[PDB]
Amino acid sequence: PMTLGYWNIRGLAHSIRLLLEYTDSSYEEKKYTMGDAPDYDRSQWLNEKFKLGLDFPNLPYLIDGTHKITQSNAILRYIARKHNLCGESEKEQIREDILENQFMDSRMQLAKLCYDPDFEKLKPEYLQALPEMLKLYSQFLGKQPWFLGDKITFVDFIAYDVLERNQVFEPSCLDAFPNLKDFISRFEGLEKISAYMKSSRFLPRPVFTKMAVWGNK
Amino acid sequence: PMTLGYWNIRGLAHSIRLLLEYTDSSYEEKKYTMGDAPDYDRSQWLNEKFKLGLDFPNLPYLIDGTHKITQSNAILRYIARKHNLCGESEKEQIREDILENQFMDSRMQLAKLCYDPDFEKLKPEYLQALPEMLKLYSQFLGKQPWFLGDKITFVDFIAYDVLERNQVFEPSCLDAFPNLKDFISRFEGLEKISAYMKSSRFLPRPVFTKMAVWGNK
Ligand SMILES: N[C@@H](CCC(=O)N[C@@H](CSSC[C@H](NC(=O)CC[C@H](N)C(=O)O)C(=O)NCC(=O)O)C(=O)NCC(=O)O)C(=O)O
Ligand SMILES: N[C@@H](CCC(=O)N[C@@H](CSSC[C@H](NC(=O)CC[C@H](N)C(=O)O)C(=O)NCC(=O)O)C(=O)NCC(=O)O)C(=O)O
Repeated sequence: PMTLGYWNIRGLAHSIRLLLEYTDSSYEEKKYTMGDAPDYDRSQWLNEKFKLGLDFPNLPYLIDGTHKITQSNAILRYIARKHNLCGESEKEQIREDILENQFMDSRMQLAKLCYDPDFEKLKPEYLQALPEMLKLYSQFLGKQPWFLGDKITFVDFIAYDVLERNQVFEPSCLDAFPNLKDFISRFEGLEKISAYMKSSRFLPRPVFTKMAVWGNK
Repeated sequence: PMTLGYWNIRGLAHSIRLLLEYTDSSYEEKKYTMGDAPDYDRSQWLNEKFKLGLDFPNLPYLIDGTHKITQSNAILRYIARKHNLCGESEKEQIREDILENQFMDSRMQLAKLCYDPDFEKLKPEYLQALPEMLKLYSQFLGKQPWFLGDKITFVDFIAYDVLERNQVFEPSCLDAFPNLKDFISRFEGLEKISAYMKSSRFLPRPVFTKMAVWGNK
């Protein structure tokens, strides 16, 4: 009944699919397929972009009855509130807002690099900064199981996605940060997550679109 | 007592300053000055970036007692919650999330264009896509005085900033969308807003940093 639309890519829908599975949401998925170079045909999307009742037609989108949602973060927040997977105290909401935005910034830095035709020249640059970036997240998590404390929340589904895809970009990057390694194990070990990661539905790759220099397959 | 730190620029702090003034917040500003070309010295910032108690050192930042916050959206949400300027119903929260994100996307599109050395070559396309963007926000707002309905909320502060800077980018852009024009006048006519816009604290220019090809002054 619920419908998640997005490319046949991990990208921005990863955290979402994971949240939908963790919350036991009843949903199905509409996967749009982009053609290959040099056109990268998007007609499969464009042909019904403005025919879905979306206020701001975009990918990913979530259609839950009367609620038609765009913007990944908004889609996550919607499902999160629906299952009380949100920060409660003021301190938890602050950390929740800071993280939601920080991780998106980090997500975009990697995407920017990977889509750039000068990926090879720019990559060293990114690798140099990775330890510093990871360290801030590591310090923030500290001895806590989840980014907001004792309860798992939606930022954890985001945290997971960007931290893990960095692990696949540079496998050794998390070695110096035990807690982030444990975060990833802790998350993948969750009952509903583990089961889903074994199913056919699980789509960890490709990370990006066919337009990427890295992660395109 | 409350401290807002940012560049001596409009940029991301515009909506924040406007929201602090509207809520009658007791605050002072820490303005960092960037040097000019070709090095664009940022030492004024770098010299204390890691000495402020910030978890993820960044600009803008808000220091409110024990609360040290980064990420413009998070600072806005923080102030908004403190004065009940948030969406209440589920429908309003969804619209609030979608807009916060949609406006940020539009904000970055303009920034990307304005900092790119190929500004003149790229401007034309941006101008060609601007009506479509504006139209979506127009339709969404409809006959409502504010973006979420009857009550003014923080996304309106975001909305104002990005729609307005576009008006300064392309004066006639809002002409075909009366409701957006009225929204700007409506917001600028707000008692606390109007008074602040007449004071010395008002900083509508420069839109961007010295590094921009447009709005650098
Ligand atoms: N803010 C929105 C972004 C939505 C968006 O941009 N959607 C794209 C697909 S994301 S797929 C493309 C995206 N690309 C990038 O992040 C790189 C873009 C940069 N500007 C560059 O080209 O260098 C990506 O890979 N993202 C995944 C990730 O980083 O996790 C789309 O096709 N939208 C409908 C339309 O445009 O018609 C959200 O969070 O939902
Ligand atoms: N997501 C963060 C962004 C914070 C940020 O990037 N801050 C900058 C200043 S923004 S000032 C720079 C930003 N530049 C851009 O948006 C253009 C970026 C492009 N990639 C390019 O450089 O060509 C801008 O003008 N933004 C304003 C707007 O669009 O309204 C900084 O100096 N941070 C501390 C540090 O980096 O050490 C937030 O919302 O707070």
